[PDB]
Amino acid sequence: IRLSRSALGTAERRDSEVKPAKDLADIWRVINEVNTINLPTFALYNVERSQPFNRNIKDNTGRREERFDAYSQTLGGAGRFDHFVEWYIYLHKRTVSDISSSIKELEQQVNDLQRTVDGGMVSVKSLLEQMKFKLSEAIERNDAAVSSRVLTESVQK
Amino acid sequence: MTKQYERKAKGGNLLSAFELYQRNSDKAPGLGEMLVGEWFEMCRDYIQDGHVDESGIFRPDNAFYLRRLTLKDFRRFSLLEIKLEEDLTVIIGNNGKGKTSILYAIAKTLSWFVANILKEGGSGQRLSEMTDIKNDAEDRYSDVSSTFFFGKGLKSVPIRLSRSALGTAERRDSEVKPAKDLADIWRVINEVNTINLPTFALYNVERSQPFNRNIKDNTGRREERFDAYSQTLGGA
Amino acid sequence: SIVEKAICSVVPSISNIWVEMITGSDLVKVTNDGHDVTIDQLSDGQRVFLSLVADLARRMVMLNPLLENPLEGRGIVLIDEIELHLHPKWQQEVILNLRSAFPNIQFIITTHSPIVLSTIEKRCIREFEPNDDGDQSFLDSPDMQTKGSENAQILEQ
Amino acid sequence: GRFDHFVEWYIYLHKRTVSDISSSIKELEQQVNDLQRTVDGGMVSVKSLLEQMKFKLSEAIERNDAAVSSRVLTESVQKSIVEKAICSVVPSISNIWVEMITGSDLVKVTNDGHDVTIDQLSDGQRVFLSLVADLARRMVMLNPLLENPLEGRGIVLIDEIELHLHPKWQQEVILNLRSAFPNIQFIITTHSPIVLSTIEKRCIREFEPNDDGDQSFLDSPDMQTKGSENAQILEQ
Amino acid sequence: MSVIRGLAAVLRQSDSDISAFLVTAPRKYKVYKIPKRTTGFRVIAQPAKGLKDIQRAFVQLYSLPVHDASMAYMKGKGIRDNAAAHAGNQYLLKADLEDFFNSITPAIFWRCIEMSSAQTPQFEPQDKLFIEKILFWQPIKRRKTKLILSVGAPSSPVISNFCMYEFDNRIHAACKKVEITYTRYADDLTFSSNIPDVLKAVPSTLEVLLKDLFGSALRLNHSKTVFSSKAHNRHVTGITINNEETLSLGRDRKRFIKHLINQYKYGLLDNEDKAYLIGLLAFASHIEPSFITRMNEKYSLELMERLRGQR
RNA sequence: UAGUCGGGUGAUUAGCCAGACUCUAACUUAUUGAACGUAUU
Ligand SMILES: Nc1ncnc2c1ncn2[C@@H]1O[C@H](COP(=O)(O)OP(=O)(O)O)[C@@H](O)[C@H]1O
Repeated sequence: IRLSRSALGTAERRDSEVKPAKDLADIWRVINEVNTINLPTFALYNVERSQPFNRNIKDNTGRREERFDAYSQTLGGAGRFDHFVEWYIYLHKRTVSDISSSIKELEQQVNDLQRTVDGGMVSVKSLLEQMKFKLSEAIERNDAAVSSRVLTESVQK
Repeated sequence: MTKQYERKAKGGNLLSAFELYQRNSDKAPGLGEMLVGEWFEMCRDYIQDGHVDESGIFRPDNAFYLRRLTLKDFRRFSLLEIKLEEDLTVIIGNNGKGKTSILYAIAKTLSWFVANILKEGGSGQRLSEMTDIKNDAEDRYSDVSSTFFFGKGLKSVPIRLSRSALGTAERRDSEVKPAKDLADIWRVINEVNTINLPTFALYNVERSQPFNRNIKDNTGRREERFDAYSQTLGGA
Repeated sequence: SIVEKAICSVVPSISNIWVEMITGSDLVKVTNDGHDVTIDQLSDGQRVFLSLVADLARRMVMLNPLLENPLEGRGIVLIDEIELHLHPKWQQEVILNLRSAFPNIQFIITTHSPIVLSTIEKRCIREFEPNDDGDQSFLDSPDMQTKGSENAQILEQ
Repeated sequence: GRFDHFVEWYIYLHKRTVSDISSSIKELEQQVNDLQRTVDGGMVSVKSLLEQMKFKLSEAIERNDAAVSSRVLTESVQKSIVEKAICSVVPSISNIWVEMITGSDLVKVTNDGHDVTIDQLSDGQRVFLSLVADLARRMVMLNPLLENPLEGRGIVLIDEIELHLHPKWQQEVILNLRSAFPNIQFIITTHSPIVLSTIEKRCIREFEPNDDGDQSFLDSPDMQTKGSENAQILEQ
Repeated sequence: MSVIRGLAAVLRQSDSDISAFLVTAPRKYKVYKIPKRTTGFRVIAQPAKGLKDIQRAFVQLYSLPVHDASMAYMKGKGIRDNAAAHAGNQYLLKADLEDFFNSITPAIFWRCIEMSSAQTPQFEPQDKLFIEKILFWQPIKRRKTKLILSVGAPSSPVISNFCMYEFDNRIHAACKKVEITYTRYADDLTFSSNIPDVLKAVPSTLEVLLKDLFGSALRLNHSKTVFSSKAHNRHVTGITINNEETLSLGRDRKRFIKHLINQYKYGLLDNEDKAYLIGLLAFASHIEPSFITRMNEKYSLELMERLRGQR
């Protein structure tokens, strides 16, 4: 892989040659898409690593959980320690709670609201428009946790 | 072929002379010295020739200016043609007639010249696919055709900017190759031997902004020559 | 020297421009109507026009190193609403000053003013028909000779 | 002026006019009636985590009495007042409304019989539109107790009132502003005699050509500018 | 067997051989680049020898109608006739079509076949696929639907002339009423008239007629629409029209030829340039016979005779 | 006035001389293929 640049006004350019790197990364990405595989970890730690810790953490829940968040600002020179704190607290919340019950109460609201479906209004979809397939998407997301795939929160922690 | 290019170049054509110079230079050093050749001298003389007129002003032998501008389905124009003057052209009208649109189209056309002067095969600005195409339209695409004059050796440099509207299966392409060729001539000749480069500037309503020297603006060493093409067609 | 001469010749109110280093922030000073004033206390109309002229002169000087007068180089300059923030007294001479300073530049200019048109030949004007919806083609020059004409007559015709 | 704030406020008005509160409070009451009867027997688990919407019902009861206790105008009435202020002052604009194009709500206007959006507006029309729209929004929001909120007290300062305006529009920029906002004290500066031709001589303060700041009072011109020739105002 | 039977009777080959050949026929093309005269390259698709013979036989077998306003690719007509059609006039409106040859598809060909106002040879529905395979070139291997005419082929010129027969007829009929003469060298719509301010409305008529006939497939090149008069240069498909309303090669080309003959006079002209000069002189004799007489007077008759040679 | 046309001179694509024109307004292009001219034939 070659990273090239040329000055302004030169008669001929110097371009990059990143095609083999793109080919290898395409192999990695496609293989991972079809079947989960282990991915390399690229990180850079500069002298900006030494920065103060600002106590509280911004609760931007919804993105520290995805697998590809490990590549977020991975080569910025300073490790995302706030991201680590959010992820660690998220793992603790899923370990101490939300796992002893597991899928026990989440599917119960469907049966409970079946009463409103039958003996309430003629047809109810507005009240039950999300969780019906939200349970299915949670199941197909945690299938990695329950199989030889993405680890459970307790073992990760 | 070499014979036809020599016949055209000795007649005053600049493109043929540059083609001969390139084919000599990229060949063995027996005929290619990158300069001190008949064709390179022809090209640099064509670019650099001039004379001081009776009033004391240097007048180049081969003037550079825009001849025609065609706007097809561009903003409010279904099909418009203009006959830009060699020295000064004034566009007048009421509000919302398209004068700013005409200037915007001309600036977009000149952006390709600027980009290919700065950077080989560089990409200039393109027409917006959200606002530039006429709202009514019939084909949901817009064209901006321009013709430039660079002396008797290059009487026409046709460049067309085209864009298709959002959600259109057929996309229209732009014909910007002659502008790239002319800017390649300028850039190559300049790097081999310093020449005078054209100035392309746009001063739109985005000027008159308050304050001056807002930030230190770490942007590329204002001292160097090719900093004169940086944000030259931005409007301010 | 070339840039200073261009700035002083084109802009009517400015008589001189220089840089002071004492009071050791670098600052640029001009002379408006005989008063030495800094660059930030300019008005809108003398600062905008000066900005245009100075930028154009800088680019002409930097792009034309082999010319005795770099401002005599070739190029295309687009100006929108040239009479911006200009008093009618300034509008009577802006076109002439610009054409004198940069004689080889192709100026393409839009304006809403009869005062500026009074200094421009009829052949150089491209007008829009008042009752036009965009179907008109191949714009035309006016009939009445605007150069040297009365401002009221230009407004009328 | 905050024209983006005006656009957000206008889209809010459109949404609350096309949705209204009488078509949401009754639905909330119906849902509460259904759920309370459903949870009457027991198993209040279907309401413990559904209590959020029941409390949001009382929340919506709040911030709604303020719309009845402060005597604020109806959102549709405010929209109509702002629209008629915009259309009657800006010459090119005929009507203005909001559409749900590709989901997002965007504001469209009518220029010379065509239905371009705000981003397609020319700089001359867009600036005047932004000025009048911001002023109308501020007057409507600050004057809830008037039948016409535009007839309220205030002081508005405009610099270069004729900015980006064609001479045809300058003949009617003062009269339209005075008619739309009768009770505002307008303090303006101008560079055009066409605007001065529509202004009383008593309302003009002039700086002498030979003035370095040593003067002590701003006098009115000797000639009556209202109804005078453009050449006469230019000369005297 | 219709088309294949006639092709077999012409080529003296079996039906099976031709039918097997006409399977990848839209694909049997050799594409190459030729140098442009100023700069760049032009891409041309030329079919193989067997497909070339098949196309020639198909062209000679079936005679598609062509209009008199067309001047390209017919016997006895060419550049001189196209230029002399507008020789005596005062104003011209040279115009061009956008990507003329590659914009013609089998859909256009079959649309033009059915609605042609003149006599059209009868093609059975069974052999339409063979017609498409014979006449049309298929760029892009994966896309079997994209079939276009290739500029440069034994069959492309006649198909292109036929596909514009209705356009030529209607344009000529419209132009004769307004005292405008119209010719087309297969990409160069030339309109000329002695009436002022009459050519302004021609481009709009061309656009509406093209939309009516070919829809969006064929479009005018708006950047190639040129208005000219006796105040400016006037040339039609390479022949300059003088202010004396006569055909000419142009002053610059005449001076170039004079310089070449002068170089030959002192023996400073090599064999390649000598052959080029002989070809240019033959072309000049075709276009400007008086130029040959002028050169005979200026450079003596014996020098010219030795330059052109003897039989 | 430009710009254009091009008859002549010119070791000749340049320079010059004479003449003429002016719809708001040429920008000379592409092969081996097609037709045209020319040469072998
Ligand atoms: N895509 C478009 N389709 C149709 N009309 C448009 C489009 N974009 C802009 N317009 C209209 O065309 C005009 C553009 O204004 P502009 O070019 O800035 O003119 P000016 O400088 O003369 O005021 C306005 O009237 C605007 O409403």
